Amino acid sequence: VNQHLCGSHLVEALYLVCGERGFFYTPK
Amino acid sequence: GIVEQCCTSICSLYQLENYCN
Ligand SMILES: [Zn+2]
Repeated sequence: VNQHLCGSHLVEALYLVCGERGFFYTPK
Repeated sequence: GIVEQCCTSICSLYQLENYCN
């Protein structure tokens, strides 16, 4: 349930998946 | 909702694409 540790992974996954389209990361 | 949706349960690359620009 450590969202901060989870978020670190999420951002790396989005980097790979989104590639050149990029993304907005909002910790809502 | 990405934190809610993908931290408790595993998200596929298919689900993750919904969050791209
Ligand atoms: Zn980790």
